[PDB]
Amino acid sequence: MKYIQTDQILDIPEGVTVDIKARVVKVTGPRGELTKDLKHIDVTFNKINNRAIKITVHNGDRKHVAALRTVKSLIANLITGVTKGYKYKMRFVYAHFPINVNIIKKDGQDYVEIRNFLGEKRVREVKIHEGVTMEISSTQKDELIVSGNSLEAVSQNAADIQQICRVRNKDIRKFLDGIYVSERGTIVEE
Amino acid sequence: AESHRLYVKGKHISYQRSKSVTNPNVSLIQIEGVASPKDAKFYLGKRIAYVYRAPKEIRGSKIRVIWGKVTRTHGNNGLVRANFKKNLPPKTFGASVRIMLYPSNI
Amino acid sequence: SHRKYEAPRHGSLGFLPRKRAAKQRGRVKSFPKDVKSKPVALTAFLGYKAGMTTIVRDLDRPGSKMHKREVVEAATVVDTPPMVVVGVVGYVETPRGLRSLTTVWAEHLSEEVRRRFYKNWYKSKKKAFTKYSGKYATDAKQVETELARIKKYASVVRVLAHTQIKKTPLSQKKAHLAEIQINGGSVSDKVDWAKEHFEKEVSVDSVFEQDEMIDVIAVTKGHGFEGVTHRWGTKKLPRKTHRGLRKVACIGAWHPANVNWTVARAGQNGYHHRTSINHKVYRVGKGTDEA
Amino acid sequence: SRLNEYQVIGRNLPTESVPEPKLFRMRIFAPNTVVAKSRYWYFLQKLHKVKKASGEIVSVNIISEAKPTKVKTFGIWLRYESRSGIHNMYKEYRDVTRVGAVETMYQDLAARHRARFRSIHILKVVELEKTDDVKRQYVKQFLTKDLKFPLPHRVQKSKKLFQATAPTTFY
Amino acid sequence: SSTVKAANWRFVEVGRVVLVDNKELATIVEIIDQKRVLIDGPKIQRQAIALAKIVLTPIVLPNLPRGSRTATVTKKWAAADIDAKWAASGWAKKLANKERRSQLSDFERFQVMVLKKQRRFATKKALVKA
Amino acid sequence: SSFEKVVVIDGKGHLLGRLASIVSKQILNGQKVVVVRCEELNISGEFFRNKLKYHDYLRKATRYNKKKGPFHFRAPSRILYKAIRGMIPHKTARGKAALERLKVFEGVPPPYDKKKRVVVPQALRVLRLKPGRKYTTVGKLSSAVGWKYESVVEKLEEKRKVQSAEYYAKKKALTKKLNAAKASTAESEAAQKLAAFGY
RNA sequence: CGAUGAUUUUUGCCCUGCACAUUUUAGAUGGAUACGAAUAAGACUUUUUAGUCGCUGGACCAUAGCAGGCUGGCAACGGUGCGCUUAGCGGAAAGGCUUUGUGCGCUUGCCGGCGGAUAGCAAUGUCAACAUGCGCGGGGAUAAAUCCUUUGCAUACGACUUAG
RNA sequence: CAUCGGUUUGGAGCGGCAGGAUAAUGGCGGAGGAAUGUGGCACGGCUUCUGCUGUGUGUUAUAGCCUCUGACGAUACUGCCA
Repeated sequence: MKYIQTDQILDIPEGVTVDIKARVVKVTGPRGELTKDLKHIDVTFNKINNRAIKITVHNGDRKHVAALRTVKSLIANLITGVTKGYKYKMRFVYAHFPINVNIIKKDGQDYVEIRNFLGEKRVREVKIHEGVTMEISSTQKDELIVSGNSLEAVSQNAADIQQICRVRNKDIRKFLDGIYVSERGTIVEE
Repeated sequence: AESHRLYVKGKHISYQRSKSVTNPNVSLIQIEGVASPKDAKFYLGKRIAYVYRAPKEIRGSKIRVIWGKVTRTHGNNGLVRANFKKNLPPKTFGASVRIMLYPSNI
Repeated sequence: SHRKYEAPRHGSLGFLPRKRAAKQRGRVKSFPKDVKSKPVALTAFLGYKAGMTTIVRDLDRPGSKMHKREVVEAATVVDTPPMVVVGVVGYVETPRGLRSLTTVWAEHLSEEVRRRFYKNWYKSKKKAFTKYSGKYATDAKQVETELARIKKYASVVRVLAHTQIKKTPLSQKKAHLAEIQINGGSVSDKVDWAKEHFEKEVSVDSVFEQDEMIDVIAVTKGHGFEGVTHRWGTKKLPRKTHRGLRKVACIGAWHPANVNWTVARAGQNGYHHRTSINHKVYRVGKGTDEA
Repeated sequence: SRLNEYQVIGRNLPTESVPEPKLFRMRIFAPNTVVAKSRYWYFLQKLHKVKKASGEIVSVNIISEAKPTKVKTFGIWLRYESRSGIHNMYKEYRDVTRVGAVETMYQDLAARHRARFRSIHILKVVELEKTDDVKRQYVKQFLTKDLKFPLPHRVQKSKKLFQATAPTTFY
Repeated sequence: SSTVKAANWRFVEVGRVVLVDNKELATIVEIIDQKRVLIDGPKIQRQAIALAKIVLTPIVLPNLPRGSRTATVTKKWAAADIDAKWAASGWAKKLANKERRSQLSDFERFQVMVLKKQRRFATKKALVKA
Repeated sequence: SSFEKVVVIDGKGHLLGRLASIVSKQILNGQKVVVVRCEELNISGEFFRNKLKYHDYLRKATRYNKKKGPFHFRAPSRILYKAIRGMIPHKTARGKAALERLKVFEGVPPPYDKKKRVVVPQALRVLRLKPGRKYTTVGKLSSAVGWKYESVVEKLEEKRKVQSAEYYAKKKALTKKLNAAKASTAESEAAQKLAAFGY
């Protein structure tokens, strides 16, 4: 229908300085700095004030308009990742064989190593993204904590861990063993 | 000094033609710097010379000329139709001609 | 209509055309990838196939029935007198591939490598490399200029080395001269190594260790013109076939109205360039050893 | 097409029984008076027992726009034929002239419904005086207070084939 | 602070000064669609045009009500002195310069070359010593 | 419009087929054309779609002898050359001569690295495509279908760009001195008259 | 497509400064006039707010002189051509881009004096780069390949690997 | 090269006349009305009230708009010019 104009308002908390230039967003906060390129989207930014930014699409069709609130959400995720952090708690689900999870370091690179999954001799190694911290919690048994500023990296490492522990040639309704993301939240609890 | 040109550069583009049949008696000329039929109408009636070199000498000269004249415009992009005394040979497609400034009407 | 019964095709399409090698010396198509961290060392050597022999060896392979049991194995001997470094070539990366930029020769070349440049040596004035040798006139600054050019611009450095064929029982007097890529170090290090080795011998002991896996580049045994039955291993026709039986009965369908390239035809057999990989070096023997 | 709005008035041919037949008027959007008089008979024969042979054209007049330089919103009622059946729609257009909005309509239904000129009957063309008369959002969005919008990504038409400078799209 | 780089677009709004035919000045009095506007001016006929046939200039006529008739536009145009503002821009100067060059004859083109020679002599002399 | 002796076209940002059609009409008319940076050309449509199109192109080969068939060149310059040759009567002597008038390169090799590069507005992707549309860079497609020299070309291009930036810094320094000298010699009798003439 | 070796003791060959004469042209007739990147962006000034620039190369450079002659002066110590000459950079196909000093010119930056006719009222009215040959001049070098015999790592014959 | 005759293609062609709703518009004048309501007024959020701004009110005020109309005056378009 080519809507004449569509707008969103990003809210910037007190300790954060969002910096936009040629659709390269840089968000700085107490927890560090994040950056994102949005060069594949035709959007324009206006600084309403120090706490509010306007995001606009002019004469955009249905899909072009749809690509606007996703931009807002991505920049908001960057904002909340440098002020509160991102924390994913994963459980170890197994029926018979305990899952042995180690945080090892080979070739100067950290890895998450899964052993004895479903009794398999194969060892599963998961590369850890930069800016992401893996931890075996003390507070609860059979736990994994994935922490980091960037939601995308944290969630993608959690997804890689979940997908590498999939069961083959079995009834997955019956063989429910695996590592599953149980809680998605922030480092600073609210 | 460094420039002595009194003519406008042109190029022999094609014969008048349909998709499959060509008419050698009419040549299409691209005049340099012309892009519209209004501009090309300045050159109607002006004389065109195709100047080429030949093996044998005639009166001590190896340069021969075929004379023509601009008759009408062609299309919308400033080409003109030229009528030469002897048809320009097909090997001159892309060769350069000289659009002389006479008969002047300025 | 389809074949009544399925069968694999005879021969490989990955070794066409089955023509004679352009040169009797096998050429190294690809060299090991260069690692700057490694020390500067050669990557290839030239020898002569002496012949085959038999060894006895205790097999060390846990889980095999022959584990810790003697095995009789065929082996091949390669006579490898040391090679002489005579030149250095620099190669520059271009959008059209590697391009040789500069070749620098040694001041002195042995006669057996100078014969390489002559089809009729006995009738020559033997003028090869005489002016080039003069180019070493008490300062060799042209040589240094070329070496500096190689250091500055080249990305691949190869060394021109020849065999000392006079040390072998062959009656041939022409040496074999080949380019051997130098790996390890920077280009400056490679050029320094090549210059410091001009007119020097390099032995196999400094190129190959024992128990290594190496590749062999060679031109196979020639057999001349050969029919399809032996060239491609096709089935012989029945005994009662008119006009002979060492043929392929159908060389194609009606359409395409042409003979396909994949149909077996008679032609030249053997004398092909072949690369064979994963040959274990059982021994590196020394000519000075009497045992 | 490029159209005009015509008044066409006609009547049955007078008879000794019926010596003063009723006069009928239609507003016709046609490119010329030859089509305008043809379209008139097309719609009378769909509504009354009359033919060109048994009827008469009384008057044909061009109706010029009352206020050609005033921006209006027109509501148009349509009856068009698809490949399958016959449908009614109501569409709205913003334009300064009543004729041009019809011209937009013909381009619009050709683009969105593959409806040719022969397939369309215009039931009514109405000026929307009030803002609450506007039903379609694709014209309601241009009636807002203090409407501004840029034209990003301007493309400049070049006369020459080769430009020595890098292109720009500012505006 | 935030420091968001904002675009410097020219807007399609009531009061924009526009070039029509690269010869005349007009102003937008009302917006019809995404593509069409209504333009009016002292030396142009009040008409509906497409935005692709005009060029928006960096000048805005302030406080021009939507749909203003010709008399109102003329009065406010005189009040804001749009012609003087337009003729002061580098754009209008470059235009008028283009026509002025277009009017030259062969004689004063020769004079232009001669004066260019003199100025180049002076400029080179000044450039070598500073 | 002017008849240039050689036209050097910087192929960056240009749509493949539109540039090809314009260049074909140019070289058929007797104009010498050199297209550089053919690895920076663009094709409308996403990368995967164009890769599928190229794989469909690769499927075509002479059945009875693969050495006779179409020769699928993977280099970007050769892809542009194939597009252009499709638009030329190349089987005649006139077409052969017209093809002799064209050069295509990856990167900007000598001697064109120090010459003037121009663009064609009618074929520029940023001026032609709708802003939300997807496109392919011919270099990436070439790498995907077997071109071996993308890294070498980008290395040589970055070296050339360093050299060209140094040249531009020198040129910008020199022009600024001339502008200062021209301003000083303004407001003189020669300068004042040249203002009245539109110069 | 590249790198490298050797290139006829023959009056033959190579480099080079010419001079003249030729054959050819897919087609000179002032100048192919060098950032890169983005385009919902660039570049300036302050200030990161704001202002200005573009909205086409109808630009920029060059352009006056018997196809550009012979002379004189004024002014500045510049511009430009050629010839040597210094140094640096450039290997993607560098074969070019700058640079020092010097010599000879020319200079329309300004002002002069003398000459152009008759090619008859137009006739391309002949003026360019590449190549070749030949006459000189200065330099520089002084081979191989094939057949033949032989070999058998090859082979229908050619070809190939060898040796002489 | 000039002029002529025949055929024909154009011009950023120029002028006169006619018709139409004796164009419709516009400009001027008068009357009435309303909102995407100007000023003002009343509440407000950031502004040293820095096109400040938003929301209410209401009818030209420090903007204006719409409808009808009265006397003029043009232009468009379509034709004609022996």
